[PDB]
Formats: sequence, C-alpha cells, structure tokens
Amino acid sequence: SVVELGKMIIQETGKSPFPSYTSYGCFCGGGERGPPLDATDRCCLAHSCCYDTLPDCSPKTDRYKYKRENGEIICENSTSCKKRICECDKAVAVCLRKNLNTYNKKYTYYPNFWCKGDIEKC
Amino acid sequence: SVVELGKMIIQETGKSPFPSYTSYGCFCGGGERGPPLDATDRCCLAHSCCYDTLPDCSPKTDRYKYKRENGEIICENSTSCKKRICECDKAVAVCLRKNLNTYNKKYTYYPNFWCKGDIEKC
Amino acid sequence: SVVELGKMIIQETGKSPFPSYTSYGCFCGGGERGPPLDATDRCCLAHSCCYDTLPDCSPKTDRYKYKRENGEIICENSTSCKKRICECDKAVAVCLRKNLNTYNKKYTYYPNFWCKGDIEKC
Amino acid sequence: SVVELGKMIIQETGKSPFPSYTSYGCFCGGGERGPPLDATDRCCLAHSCCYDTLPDCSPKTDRYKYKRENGEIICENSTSCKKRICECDKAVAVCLRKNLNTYNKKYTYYPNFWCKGDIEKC
Amino acid sequence: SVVELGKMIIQETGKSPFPSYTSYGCFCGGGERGPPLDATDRCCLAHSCCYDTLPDCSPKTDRYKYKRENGEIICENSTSCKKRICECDKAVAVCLRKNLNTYNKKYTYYPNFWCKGDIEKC
Amino acid sequence: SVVELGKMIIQETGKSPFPSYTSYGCFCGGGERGPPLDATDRCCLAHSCCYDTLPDCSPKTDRYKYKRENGEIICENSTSCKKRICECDKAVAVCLRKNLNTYNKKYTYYPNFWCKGDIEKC
Amino acid sequence: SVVELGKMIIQETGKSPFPSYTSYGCFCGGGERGPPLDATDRCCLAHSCCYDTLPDCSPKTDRYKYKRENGEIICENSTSCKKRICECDKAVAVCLRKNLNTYNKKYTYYPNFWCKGDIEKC
Amino acid sequence: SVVELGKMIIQETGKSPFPSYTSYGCFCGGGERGPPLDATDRCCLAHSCCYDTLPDCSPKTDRYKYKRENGEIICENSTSCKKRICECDKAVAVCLRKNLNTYNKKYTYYPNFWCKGDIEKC
Repeated sequence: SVVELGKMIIQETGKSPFPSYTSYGCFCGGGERGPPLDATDRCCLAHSCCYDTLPDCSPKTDRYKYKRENGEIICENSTSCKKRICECDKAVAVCLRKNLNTYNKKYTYYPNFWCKGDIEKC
Repeated sequence: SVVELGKMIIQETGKSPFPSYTSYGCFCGGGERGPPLDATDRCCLAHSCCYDTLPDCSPKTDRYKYKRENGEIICENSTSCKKRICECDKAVAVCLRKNLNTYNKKYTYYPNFWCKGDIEKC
Repeated sequence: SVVELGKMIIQETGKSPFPSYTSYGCFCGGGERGPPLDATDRCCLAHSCCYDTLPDCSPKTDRYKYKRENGEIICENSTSCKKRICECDKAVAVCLRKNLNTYNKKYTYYPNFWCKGDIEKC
Repeated sequence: SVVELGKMIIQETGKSPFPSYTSYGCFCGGGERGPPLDATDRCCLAHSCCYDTLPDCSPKTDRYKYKRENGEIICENSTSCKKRICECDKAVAVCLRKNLNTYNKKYTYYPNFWCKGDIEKC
Repeated sequence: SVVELGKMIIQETGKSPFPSYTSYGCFCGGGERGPPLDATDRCCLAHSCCYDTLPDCSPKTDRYKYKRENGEIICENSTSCKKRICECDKAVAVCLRKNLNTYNKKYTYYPNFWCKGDIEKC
Repeated sequence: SVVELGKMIIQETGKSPFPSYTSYGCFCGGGERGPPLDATDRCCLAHSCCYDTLPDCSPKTDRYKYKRENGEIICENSTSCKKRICECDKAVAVCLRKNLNTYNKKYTYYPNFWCKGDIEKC
Repeated sequence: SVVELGKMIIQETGKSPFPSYTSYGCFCGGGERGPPLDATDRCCLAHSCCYDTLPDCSPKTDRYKYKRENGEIICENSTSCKKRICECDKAVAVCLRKNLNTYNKKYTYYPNFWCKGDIEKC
Repeated sequence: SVVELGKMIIQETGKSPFPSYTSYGCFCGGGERGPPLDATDRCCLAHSCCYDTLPDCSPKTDRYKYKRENGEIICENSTSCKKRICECDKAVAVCLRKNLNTYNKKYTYYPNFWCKGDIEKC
C-alpha cells in the first residue's frame, strides 16, 4: 500500500508524499500523541485510526489496484484487505486535498516530541 | 524559554519566529524605542513589559513546560518563575494569533530610521 | 539629496534602496549603534559619518545635480554643500557596488536584538 | 514592424515586450540621452541606430515577414526596406536574448528624465 | 507638490510611487479615459477629479507641508491652495492604502491606449 | 484577435495570458487531446470549439475592435468574422473569470504525460 | 524504475523531478512530438528512445537497485531488464546534470502550442 | 550540547538547525552511510568523525559554554571534554557557513534509507 498511498497523494494534492506529508504535524507519518495541529493533521489521525480497523491485514505491504472514474478513486475488490486498505488510503488522500486550503508550509517538518497530549483513541 | 515561546508562536500564529517575528517592528524580537507600528508590534511591547515584572527571573533562559487542554495552553507550576514566565509567553502568543489579520510582512524589514522615538513606559 | 542618492544606488548597485538597503544592517537607511554587520553596513556607517561633516548643510534634503562621464559619477559645485553632499553620496554608492560580493539578504531583516551596542565614532 | 519586432522579442527572450522592454534603461522604447545602463540597454541603442539608417523607410510602421528555419530568424527579400528593417529587428531580439544574463528587473521601469547624458552619437 | 504626494504614497502604502502607481490602470498617473480597472484605479480617477476642483491653483506644483500626527495625515493651512491641494493628496494616499487588498501587480504597468472609454466627467 | 483576446483576459481575469494561461491544462493556449483538467481548461476547450465554427475566418490573426460598457465587453460589427471571432473571445475571457475560484497554478506546469486522452469532440 | 530514476535526478542534478523536470520541454516526463527545446530536453528524448529498446521490459515500473561508487552510478544485474533499464536512467541523470548550464525554467511551463511537430526518429 | 551546537549553527549560518540541517544529506543529524551528497553534507560527516575521537566524553549531551569575540567562537576549558567537544561543534558550524554557497534546499530532507554506501571510516 505504501506505493498505492503515495501515488494517490501526489495525484490528489500535487505534493510528493515525501517531504510534504511524511512528517507534517503530529500524525502525518505516524504518531499517537497530539493534539492535532490542523485539519491536515486530522486527516492523518483518521487514516491511522482507519488502518487500526484492519488488524487482519498488512496496510503497509499489501499491494492493491485502483482506478479513477469521473474524479473519484475506485478501489478494487479482488480481496477483502485490498478493498478496505484501499478505502483507508483513498479517504486520507481526498481529505488532504480538501484541506490543502490550510496546509501550512511551516508544519511540514514538525518535531514529534512537541506532541505531548495523551495517546489518541480513535 | 525563548525555546518554549517559539513553540507557542509556531503552534498559535502558525508562523515561525524566524523570520516572521524576529524583526517585526520596533519591539518584536527586541527593541525599546517606539512608537510601536501596529497591533502585532504592540503585542511584543506588552510582552516586553510583562518580562519587566520578572526581574527576579530569567525569562529568556529559564526552561519551562506547558500542556494543551481544550486547545488552550496551560502553564506548569514547578516554580513561580516558570509559571510567571510561561504566562507572559502565552499572552504574547495569543495576542499575536489574535492580530494576524493586520500582520504586515513589510514591517519585518522596516526602514532603519523608524524606531527612533523615546522609550515607552509600561 | 535623498533622491539623488537613491538613483546613484540604483545605477551603481543595480538594486533599489527599498527594500535592498533601506533596512540593511545597523546603519543603512539609518542607525547610530552597531557594531556594523559587514562591509556593506560599514559603507553606510561611513556615509553617516560623512554627512556629519556638513552641519552647515541639509544632506538629506538639499537637492543637487551630477553627471556621468566615462562611466563615473561627476558631482556639480553650484554651492559648496551640493558639492560636498554629492561627494558623500557618490562615495557610498561606490562602496555599495564594490561590496556586492558580500551583500547578505538576511541582514535586510536582521534580529531586533542586534545593533544595540555603543555609538560608533567617526 | 511593431508586430514583427514584438513577435521576435517574446520568441527570442520569453518576456512580453510590454512591459519588459518598452521602458528598460535609457534607450528601450526610444531615447537619445544615456549613457546605457547595461548590455540590454545597449541592444536598444544599437537598434535605434539601425533604424537611423532607413530614411529609405518608416521602420517603426512598415510591415514585413520572416521565417523560423532551424531555430533562427530569416528575413524576407520582398523589398529593400522590408528586408533591411527585418535585419534591424532580428539583430535586436537576438541581442536582447544573448544578454538576458544581465537583464535587471529594476531597470525595466526606468524614467527617461534620469538620462541626462548628451544626445547619443552612432 | 509632486514631492508631498510622492511621500504620502510610500508612507501610506509602502510602495514607491514610481513604478508601483505612476502608470497603474487607466487613471493612475494621468488619463481621462477608462473605465477604471479596479478600486485602485478609482482612487486615482478620484484624485484627478479632486485636482479639477482646483483651477483656483496648480496642484502638481504648489509645495506644502503636512503633519503625520496620530496616524492621520494632517494638512497645513497657510494658504488656501496648499490646504485644498494637500487634502486631495491625502485622500488618494489613504484610498490607495485602503485598497491595497486588490492592488494588481499586472495592472501596475497598463498601456493607456487600451483605455477607450469616453472622456471621464467628474 | 490573439492580441484582442489577451487584453480581454487581463481585463477580465486580472491575469496576463503569459504565463497564467498560455500553458494551462490540456487546452489553454493550445492542445487538442484531453481530458480537460478542470473548469478553466474546459473554458479553453469550448473556446477552441467556438473557433471551429469559424472555418471561413482567421480567428488568431484577424484584428477587431470592442468596447466596455461598465464592465461588459461589446463586440464590433464591421464584418461577420470580427463579430463572430470576438464573441468567441468574450466567451472564454468571461468563462476564465467566472472560474478563478478553482484556478490551479500547478496546472500551469502539469505533468508531461497528462494529455493523452482522446481528441475531444466539440 | 521511475522511483530509482527520480532518486538519480535528485542525486545527479540537485533538482527534484517535480517540478524541475516532470514538465520540461516536449520530452521530459513524457511526450513524443518535438522539436526538442534544448539539450536538457534532448537528454529526455534520448532517454525515451532508450526506454524503447526495452519492449521486453517495464522500464517505468520494474524496480531495481544501484550503488554510488567514487562518484559514479553502478547498475545492478539480477536480470537483464533491470540492468538495461538502470543504464537508461543513469545516462539521462548524468545527461541532465551535464546540461544544467543551459537549464531554462520557462520551459517548465512552455506554451501549449509548442510540441506539435514530427515524432522524432531514434 | 544540542543547545550549544544549535546556537552556533543559527548564529553562523542564519538557518535554524531544525529543520534546515537536522536531516540534510546523508550525514546531518547523524548517520554513517553515504556517500555525501555535497559540501554541506561532508561537514556533518567530518563532525560525526570528530565526535568519534571523543569516546571518553558524551559530545551529544555534555553541556559547556563558549564566547563570541570579534565574530569567532571561543571555546572554554573548564574540562577537557567540554573543550574538545566545543571545538567539534564550532568546526561544523564554521564548515556550514563556509559552504552555504552550495546549500541545496532539495537536500534539506533526504531519506536516509537512500544512503546505501558502506559504513564511513573516519
């Protein structure tokens, strides 16, 4: 999925996952302590929470297929995980895009240890 | 603490002290002679005045901790100075955030002949 | 003169006073306390000093004329002030051009805690 | 000719003649008093002198044609005037392009009353 | 009094009269034909109409003095023309500032022959 | 007309054809293969389609006149083409304006592998 | 290899594929129609031709490994395709580097009517 | 020592260690595999090597002080470690400033897993 997630993101945002979103805020690129800095950071917390609903999968290595149809990303259905994993990544990509309006260049590289809130729950 | 103030600013105003505020107007990042240029500048003058009520502390260097509850910055209490230095910084970060609407980038490189009035009283 | 000087700057350095020099370091555009930041800043300190040798003139507001011959500035001499003022300006523009090799853009918005030392003597 | 010359210019430099060259330096867009500020301002003086040798014609207005064979300007031979005005324009567009490495954005808008030099000899 | 107007303008807008306003739109820096390109342009048409209520004087030349005061330009009252002229100038400067939020960088240099509208009536 | 269109674009969108629209999407400033990128791009496709209904005209070179009521563009009549070509341009110019809210500066330098869809059918 | 190629571009040129090359001229990032704008573009054309001698492969997607030894790129050999694809990439990366001396940023957003010539011969 | 080194950095280069050098090239912020990407990157390697000559100390953590006289860093000698460490930090700070002429913003964030060279031997 790392490959698929990356593709979806440059595609939906115009920004290369690395470094625009790999360490943005408190949750983009991983993280469990916030609170979130902004909406973009929220998209990331949601994404993680999403992956957490797929313990029977390997969201990072699971390769899958997806197509575009009238602007929307269409997830394949060959297998359960591929579909669900794709849906997680599809959602975060669309969310990042819908939130590009408040994307903050200076939040792109945010020191993880600055996030000291309690561990998020989902 | 100058370090903690920097976080508050980054997190609150959404800008990084350097270069957004280290040279803003007659008082941001330093300065004693006015008159202040705008609301933002005045935030810094007030900040400067707040520090003058802590002659028994070292606001620039005394390191302190803070937390974020309900989106609000909550100052620690291990020592009165840390508490007091922290409250000064919180106010300036919030005052800067409140006045982003009149933030003028040019005051970040103002004419060198501008801050030549007489020292402001607190 | 302030007008004639700017055009000198413009023709000699290729840069417009604003925002290239009106706020450079501790002395360009104004300032009494250093220490100067670099060769460029020192050109302006020397310019400040040069002006101080003309208490019988109005360096900043007494207009004058000058020509260019063989690519060099040639000051007029209708009045003595006009001549001496013009010489001061010609000198700074030449020093500015000459030091373009160390022109630092960041000194255009240096930290507000710099330039707070002794007043330089001419 | 305003058109052909116009065409050649953006084609060679990539800058829209107006407002990029119509008032650059002392000689772009017209001017007899210098001295030139840089190489670009000199391409425009060379241009003017090339038109000065067409009392044979109306170089500013006369219309003509030219081709782009192997990335270059080839003038037509329809009539002497047409052919000789095209060579004036071809020469200045190439000249300007060749000197783009010293084109100064702050010379783009240069007031001609700053050009005190005596009328330029060819 | 092109001096007073010039000063008022950088002071109020941060922009050098030349070249940021000397040829902006259809009316900045002269013009009887619009329509105005925008708010900024409308400030200028206003200014020139103001000057038209002064056949009584010579707006572009009668020198005068003003006081900045508490952020509000304050005109002098030695002569009528100096007061009337100064008021027309102040108004255009405050108008430009107030409309900096729509100042268009590519309207800065706008060819006058593109303004075909009828002769503007005040 | 290409000139007349450009003026229309500057007046209506507040953006200069170059580099704002000369390279936008798969159709602005040229292109036949889609699929169009966004609303701005479809304006151009439509525009290009509008030109196909004028096979007996030379829309790119045929010069025409037009006025401006208050803000509306009014096309001349001298000939059938000038009116028809002009209406085509007024159309795009107005379309480009109405869709500024989704104008994507990145589509100005979009991926070189993006316009391989099928030749669009008007 | 698109991923490996990009990393070679970053390494060899110091520019990221986006947006420095993904839309450069008629061939970088894609395109089959010239004429090629310059040397840099021509590197891409040669690359495209290089990719064509690999119909038995999936140059764009077959991932490979490589090392940097004494300043040089050293391709892998696990399979023939991986070796050949890598050699194609290495040569363009180096080629792109070798021509940084004529890199033109405007070719990053060239006119949309600029690459509709003949399909180039390999 | 993260304080001393951090301070030396901004002071010498004007760039905030984080995020401008905390992950630059293959060696900034730590790392043992290259090869180095450029001049800047080598400074860090040389810095890592310097620390390696101090196994009897704790260079990354050990605190110490320094002074700035006439623009140079002056290390203290309270203990040997503090002196040796400080000279390491100073060296890298100077090295960085000295090579800002090639600082590449595309290298500010370089994926460390892209550095596959053999473990550097100082």
